[PDB]
Amino acid sequence: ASGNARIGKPAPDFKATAVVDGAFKEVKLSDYKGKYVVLFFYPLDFTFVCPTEIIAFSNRAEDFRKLGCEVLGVSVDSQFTHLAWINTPRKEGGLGPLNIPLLADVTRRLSEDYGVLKTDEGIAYRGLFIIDGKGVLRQITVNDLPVGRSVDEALRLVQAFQYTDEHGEVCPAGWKPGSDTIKPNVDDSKEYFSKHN
Amino acid sequence: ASGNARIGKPAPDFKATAVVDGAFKEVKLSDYKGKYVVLFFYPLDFTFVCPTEIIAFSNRAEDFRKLGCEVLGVSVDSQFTHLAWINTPRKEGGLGPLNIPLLADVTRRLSEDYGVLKTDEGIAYRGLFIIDGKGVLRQITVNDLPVGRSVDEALRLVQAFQYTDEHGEVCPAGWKPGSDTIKPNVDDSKEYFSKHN
Amino acid sequence: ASGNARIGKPAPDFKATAVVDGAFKEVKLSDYKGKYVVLFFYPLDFTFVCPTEIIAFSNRAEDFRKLGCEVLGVSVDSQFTHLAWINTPRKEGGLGPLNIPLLADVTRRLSEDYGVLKTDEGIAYRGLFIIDGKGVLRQITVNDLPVGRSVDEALRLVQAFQYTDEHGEVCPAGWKPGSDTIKPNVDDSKEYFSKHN
Amino acid sequence: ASGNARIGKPAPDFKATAVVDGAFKEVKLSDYKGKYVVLFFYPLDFTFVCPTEIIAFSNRAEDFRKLGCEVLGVSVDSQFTHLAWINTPRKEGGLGPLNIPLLADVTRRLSEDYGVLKTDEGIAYRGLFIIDGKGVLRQITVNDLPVGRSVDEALRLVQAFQYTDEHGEVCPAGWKPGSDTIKPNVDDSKEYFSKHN
Amino acid sequence: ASGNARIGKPAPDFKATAVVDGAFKEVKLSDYKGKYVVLFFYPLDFTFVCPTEIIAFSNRAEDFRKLGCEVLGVSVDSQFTHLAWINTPRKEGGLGPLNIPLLADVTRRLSEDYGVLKTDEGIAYRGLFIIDGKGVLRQITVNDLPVGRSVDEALRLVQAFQYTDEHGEVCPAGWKPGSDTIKPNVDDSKEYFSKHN
Amino acid sequence: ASGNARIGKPAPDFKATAVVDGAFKEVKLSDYKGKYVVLFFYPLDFTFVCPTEIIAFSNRAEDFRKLGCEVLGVSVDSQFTHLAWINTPRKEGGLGPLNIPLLADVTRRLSEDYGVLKTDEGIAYRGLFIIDGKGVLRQITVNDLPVGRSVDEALRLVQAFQYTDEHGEVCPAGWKPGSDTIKPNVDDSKEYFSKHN
Amino acid sequence: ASGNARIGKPAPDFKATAVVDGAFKEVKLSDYKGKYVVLFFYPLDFTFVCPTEIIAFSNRAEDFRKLGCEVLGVSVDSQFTHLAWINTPRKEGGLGPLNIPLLADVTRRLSEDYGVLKTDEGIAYRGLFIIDGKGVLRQITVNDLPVGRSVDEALRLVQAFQYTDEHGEVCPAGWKPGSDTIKPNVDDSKEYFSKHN
Amino acid sequence: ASGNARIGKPAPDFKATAVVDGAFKEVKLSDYKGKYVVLFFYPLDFTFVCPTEIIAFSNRAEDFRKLGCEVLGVSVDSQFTHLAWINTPRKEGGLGPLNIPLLADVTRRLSEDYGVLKTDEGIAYRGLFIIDGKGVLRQITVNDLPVGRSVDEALRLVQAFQYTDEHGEVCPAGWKPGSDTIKPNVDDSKEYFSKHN
Amino acid sequence: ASGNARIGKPAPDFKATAVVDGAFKEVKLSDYKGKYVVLFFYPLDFTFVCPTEIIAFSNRAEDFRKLGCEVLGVSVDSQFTHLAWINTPRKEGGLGPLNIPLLADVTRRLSEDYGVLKTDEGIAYRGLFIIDGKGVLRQITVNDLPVGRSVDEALRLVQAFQYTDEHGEVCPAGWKPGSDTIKPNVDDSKEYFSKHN
Amino acid sequence: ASGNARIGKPAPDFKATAVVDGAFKEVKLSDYKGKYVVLFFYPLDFTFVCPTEIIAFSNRAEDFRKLGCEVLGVSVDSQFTHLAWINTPRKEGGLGPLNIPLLADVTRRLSEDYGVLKTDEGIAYRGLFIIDGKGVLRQITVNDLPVGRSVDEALRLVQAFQYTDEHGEVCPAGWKPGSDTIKPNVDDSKEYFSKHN
Repeated sequence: ASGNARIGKPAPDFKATAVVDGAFKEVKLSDYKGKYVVLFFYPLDFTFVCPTEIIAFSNRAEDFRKLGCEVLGVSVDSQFTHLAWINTPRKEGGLGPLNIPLLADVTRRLSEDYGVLKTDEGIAYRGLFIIDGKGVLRQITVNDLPVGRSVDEALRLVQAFQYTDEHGEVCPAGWKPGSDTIKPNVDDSKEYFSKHN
Repeated sequence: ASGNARIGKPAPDFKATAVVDGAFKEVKLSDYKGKYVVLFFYPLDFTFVCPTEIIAFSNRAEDFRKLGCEVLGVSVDSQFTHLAWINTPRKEGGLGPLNIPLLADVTRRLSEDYGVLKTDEGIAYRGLFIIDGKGVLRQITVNDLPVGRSVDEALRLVQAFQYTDEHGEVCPAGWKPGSDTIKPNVDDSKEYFSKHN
Repeated sequence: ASGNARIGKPAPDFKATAVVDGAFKEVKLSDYKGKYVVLFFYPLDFTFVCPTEIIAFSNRAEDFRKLGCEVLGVSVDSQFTHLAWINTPRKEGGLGPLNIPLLADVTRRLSEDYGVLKTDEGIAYRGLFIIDGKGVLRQITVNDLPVGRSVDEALRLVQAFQYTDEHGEVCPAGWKPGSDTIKPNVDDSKEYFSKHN
Repeated sequence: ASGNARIGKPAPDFKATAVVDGAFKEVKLSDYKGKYVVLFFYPLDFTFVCPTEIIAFSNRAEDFRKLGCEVLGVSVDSQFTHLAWINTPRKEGGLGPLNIPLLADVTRRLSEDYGVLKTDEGIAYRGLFIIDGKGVLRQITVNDLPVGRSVDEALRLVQAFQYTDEHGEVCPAGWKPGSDTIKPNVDDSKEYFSKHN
Repeated sequence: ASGNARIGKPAPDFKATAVVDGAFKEVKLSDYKGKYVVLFFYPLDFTFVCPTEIIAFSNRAEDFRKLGCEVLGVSVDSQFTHLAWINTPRKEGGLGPLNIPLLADVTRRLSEDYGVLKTDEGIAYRGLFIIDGKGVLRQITVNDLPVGRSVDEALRLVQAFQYTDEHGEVCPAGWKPGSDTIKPNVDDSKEYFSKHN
Repeated sequence: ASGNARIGKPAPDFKATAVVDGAFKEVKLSDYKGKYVVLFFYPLDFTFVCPTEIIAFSNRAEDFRKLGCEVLGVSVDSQFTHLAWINTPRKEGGLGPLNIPLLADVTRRLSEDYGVLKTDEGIAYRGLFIIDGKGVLRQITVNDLPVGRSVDEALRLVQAFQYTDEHGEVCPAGWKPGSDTIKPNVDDSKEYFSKHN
Repeated sequence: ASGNARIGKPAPDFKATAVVDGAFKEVKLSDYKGKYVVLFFYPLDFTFVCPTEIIAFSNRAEDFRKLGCEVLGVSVDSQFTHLAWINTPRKEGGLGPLNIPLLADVTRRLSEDYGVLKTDEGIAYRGLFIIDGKGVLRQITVNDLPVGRSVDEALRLVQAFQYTDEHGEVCPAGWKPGSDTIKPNVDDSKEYFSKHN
Repeated sequence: ASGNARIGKPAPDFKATAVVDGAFKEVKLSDYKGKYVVLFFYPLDFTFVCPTEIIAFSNRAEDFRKLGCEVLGVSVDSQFTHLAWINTPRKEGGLGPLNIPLLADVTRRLSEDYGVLKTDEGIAYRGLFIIDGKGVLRQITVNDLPVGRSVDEALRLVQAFQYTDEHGEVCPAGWKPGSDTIKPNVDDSKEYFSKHN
Repeated sequence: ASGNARIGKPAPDFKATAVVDGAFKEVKLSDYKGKYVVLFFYPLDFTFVCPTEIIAFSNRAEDFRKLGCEVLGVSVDSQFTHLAWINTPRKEGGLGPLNIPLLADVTRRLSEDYGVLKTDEGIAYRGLFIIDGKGVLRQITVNDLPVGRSVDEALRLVQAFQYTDEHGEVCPAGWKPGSDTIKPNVDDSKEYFSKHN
Repeated sequence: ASGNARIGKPAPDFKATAVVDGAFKEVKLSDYKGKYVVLFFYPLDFTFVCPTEIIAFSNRAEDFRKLGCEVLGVSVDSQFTHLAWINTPRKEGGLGPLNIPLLADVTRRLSEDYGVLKTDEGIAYRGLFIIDGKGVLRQITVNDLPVGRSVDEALRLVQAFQYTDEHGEVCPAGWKPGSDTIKPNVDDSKEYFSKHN
């Protein structure tokens, strides 16, 4: 529970202008029905931790796409500012060409609905949200401004939520593909407990 | 923004009876002034994902303490249920002896203040909070019920927040001890961008 | 009148997950229409007075069932904690095999509806409620925490309310099956008064 | 919790004119500081269950007084009505000479404060309250109108509350003077459980 | 103007259990349509002025009944107390056999509706109400507790209101049957005024 | 219970211009401290029952003054209308000379405070109030318009209240100077009941 | 604008008992539809300026009626007081026979609706109101108590309003029948202005 | 009865820019302490009845000034419009040179305070107010728009109020200087009534 | 940003009496559907900056009319004052014959709806509003009192809004008919940017 | 009237991070005491009309500075975006080097305080505000998005307000330095009007 965002309930609906392959396009949550979505907010264009997180997610976008998961970034900056930043070379602090949409949240509606607006600055905190194929919010990750998130951890979480959805077993702490899972009932769970201890 | 918990503001205060070293004792946020705290809520004692997270954090508890970070677990279960679970062998689904405090939130006040109560069941979601030594909340991680968290990522985040506290530099996506950081100003950050791209 | 539970009015309905014969089952008050119900709340699993009350009601459960009365115990603990307690031998402070349903009130709504939640601890007081076959509350018994109730007195009261429901007479102080009763009108009551004085 | 009457809190204060040894006197709860009090409400003078409870408590009044416990009966009838009833022989449905005070709640303030007023009739339910020497409410017992209470059970409860106050042990289900008690801590209660099972 | 009672408006409707001819019976204002009603409230059974007023009205009940007027007495005492008082000899302060219904007002509804409750004692003041055959209130007489009313004045008033109802002349101060009346219009009233001065 | 007028509490204070011995004078309730007051309201000057009451009280003013009781009459009419009616011979339907003050309630404040206004006509009902020497209301008498009050009954009631104030005995129904009274306690009242029955 | 009386809006409806040629008659505003009404309030019957205004208006009533205007006087005094004053010779300060209805505003509804009550005394100020044949208020004249109005000015105003109603020209300051008027439009008004200056 | 203006209460205080002798000046009500004031509102400059009233008052200004009474005109028009109108010849509908201040009420505060705004047009009705030397409102005259006031009647009213102020006698209907007045008391007014009837 | 007036929303509707070609006519915003409107407020008739702005717009009225734009002036003065001002020669501070409507806002409703009232004076600030043919507000210009607006700038703005309405182009700073414009999209904007720098 | 912005009142205070001579600096309104300020909001960096207004004001900044007027631009974009745009060549749609401060309003506080936010897009309309040396708001110009403002007109207005401040004369419509002004009083304004007509 962050703003209108609640784990286990339909993620707050959104619609925004975004920069997609160097052009402007409308992006909305209902477009991703049947797909997982990683939605990540960041405070500001033309800053420091920011480009490193956007570039990391862009570099791994294909890994998420192989899981039927779309990655979307969003800040309060306009789509014109985003495009300027994509048109700035990475060596100069820019983003260069990107493989993920960058959404504009100029009214702050998306940030307010997801509960990540840092009100004394008017910018979003590093809030990352994982939404399943039914549009349900499954995970919330929010960091204060000085520390970047982990793309590997986001990937692990998407893999774990898909695993539990598809198999009806739960994922222990630190689960990664290949790791044992637990059948969530008193008697069937003893198979895990007896083997891991 | 989780219940009364807000990034960048004093973490909601808490006071509870906990099981510490096999005995009951009161634990409160003011006991940890000067140290980082990793407060992780979990839904129910005697369940499935739950013991795996608790044991993983207990097994790594000294790794956090060497950084001046204390790990505390909490559920709505009482201290008598917790002790009973601790006195249940790990191969039977128990916790065994533990190296971390296990707090009882029988009134649900801690769960309500941290905005993690799953209202229709009266149990906390998998909410993990990172609090600095000044008592300020720096990170929020909340997972839906079927998927466990990562102790490696909690440790990465505590390290990163401590690093930025002491150096005034910011940590890029994926940062781990030893990785490059950025100086957060337009001119000085050029050193990172030219090197990394 | 305790919370929403008022003598002479339908008892607050509920539904809960319970442990019944070692497995989980949904129990609803509205399921016992036609039978008397002794609903007894107790504060916490794995404590002291508590097992003695649960075991004493379990041991006498068939005496109540022979009268068409079902006994239900409830605490705020989960059904997993109840099962673990039932799985603990009586010699170790456990319940051992149980002959009555043990309900979980994890949301505290049953305790709040019956007005027995000790608010500052989040646990129920020792409140016992006698509900007739019409679902109507007939008796309220609430003890502070250090003192157990009496199963013999609960049985006496169920017998007395059944007797008065069935005959046109009222039950004097200390009535038990076979004791004299009184016909409640000025002239017919003299039969009783003539013999006791 | 009944009206303003809540377990573990100061019982609602009261003041009323009473019939005491055939004369009128004011009785107030503060008159009994340092003593236990059994306060029992009943619906109506010159009725049927009513005299059987009042006489049973008057006949056993010394059994309570030997323990430092005073018994007080109360109904909405005036002290003039109570006195006419005391002046009516027991064989005629009267009370005869009485060994306990009979309080008149003509304003209905005591019934309302103790939450036992049966609103559609303006008479009190059969509510009995055990109050300790510090003025704290310890037990609530309320019967619907056709069934009398038990003087033996009230006496057992007073004894038990007094025993736990004095020794700091707790009273199992069905405890009676002479019965074993439990020390309420996880270490010292183990011997109780092992030796009784 | 007393509670809901207003001169010239329909008397407040009432319904109550009463002692009539030694037995219990329901009495309600609508039973008396077409008849005058003298409704007299009194504070308490088994007291001092009270029996003198009840007996005086009872003794003269047929005098009112010859005028088509019914007299009803009412207090907050129950019907069981009223019957006990009727069954007590007058020499001992009792009422003896009664020739008027004695209504019970245990909920205090009638006293509240007629505005005569002495709220600091919960008992009715000495309020007497004269209601005509149309069900309209014609007269209010309320005495403080230490002074009894006059049955002779109640009768004079009933006669006077019935006289003015039938003839349309008005009754001067002190009128009694046989006395001069006034034709209420400027010219016709001189008959009276010239004669008397 | 009349407007702000309540038996047993200080009568509503009042100040009014009155006609006193053919001249205008200010009269206030407070002026009568230490004496009884009979305050009688009447609907309208130049009407029919009205002069008969005013004349009846004026003719007998000394009967009340010898008792330390003042009589005051009041209507909503002005002092000029009162004076015109005093200056009209009695044989013509006038008041002639008077021995009591006749108050003007042109604002209707007195009539409102005593709760006797007939709202749809703006005139007072025939309300008479007996106020003692301490300023406390003791008796309320209100007649509908067509029937006059009784000076004899007002005098009987003044005598009675004075006797009960002085002797601390209570007056039975119909009491008149010389009648037996009752000592208001259970034992001493037997003297009256055995004497009169 | 006075109370509910607003110039240019429907005059507040009224209905009252009046004295008309020595008898009592109901008078209501709807009886004057199609006619002008001069409604004049005055403070009190049997006073000083008052008789002079009522007499001045009655003496000239036919001058108004010849124009289709009715004159009505009103005070808070009753119809009996009004008839007493009409029955008092003009030479003794009375009204003598009258040629205009005198309305009784005993409930004060008329004076309150017209906003003329001197609230500290309960009497109307000298407010005079001119209502046209459509029931619309056209003129408000209010004098403090010591100064009487002018019948000549009231007549002038009725004549001027009737003139403007019929001709759609406006009446200059001081206009009297026969005086020049102005066509209220810029061009046509020049005929008045050039000829008068 | 007008906005904040009420007879017998201090006239609403005011201040405004006025045109005085063809120049602008501040005028405030406190300037006239000790003097009578005739304050007349009018709807609009450059209209039809309006100039005729202003000119009538201006032409007679010295008749009022000789009595210690100042005449003030006011509309919602500005002082610039007032001066333009003053600078327009009377033959063309102007005012010509003026001998009384003309107050500008551009904020409409004066008109709202005196209750004369015709709210749907934003202009004042023809309201004239007579204020004495103590600043008390004594007279209210309000005409609908089509009919002008009377300067002669305004002068008669000022003379009458001043006469009554100085002599303590009251002015009959139609009084003019030289006319008889009445001493307002029952005995001293008889001479006036006998002489005039 | 002005009262009810918001850029991008329907301009506040209005209806007013105006002077049009020396005569009075009602003017309303709905008469101008399909045409631009320049609505300009000014503080007071017969003042200083004001005629210069009114005359400037009047002289240039056909420059706006040829674009399908109507110019409307408005002040709080009445239409009578407007016309008097139009009838005063320009040489004396007048407006002379005008070629644009001059609206009267005597109720102040237009000035309040457009948020231009200077409340402590009751006059409008120098607010000019440009409304398109759809009735939408496009431009707000408001000056403090000492400084006149610019007719040339109002015309340039009207031209620019009409230009951008009809072409897929926006107007740079300082644009006039014939000047360069920019196509508002990233790629197409380059024609302007490379041509101008 | 715009948000908190009101002509004649203190301009809404502001404080912001700006870009000044290619670096970040704190800018606040109080820094400009004694100087005129032209504050101009614009919707979005990296857009179309936007650069043309910022460049025009920048190119003419010394024209303003020579009058002691400072020009400041503001948008909701961050100072990092502003720097980036300044660092973009003009031929590619950038700002190039700038001679005026560019303020960031990322919380939207300035835009909301000046009432210029287009709420559905979260960007400021083209609002320009002229604040004098005393901090008072003198002028408001707001354009819808597609049309730029005029630096020539902005300069005319600053010049006009400074002149009126300094000479106490007023500036006619269309005034430019060298044009005739008006002494704002009825008599001295005549020289201006006689000369032009």
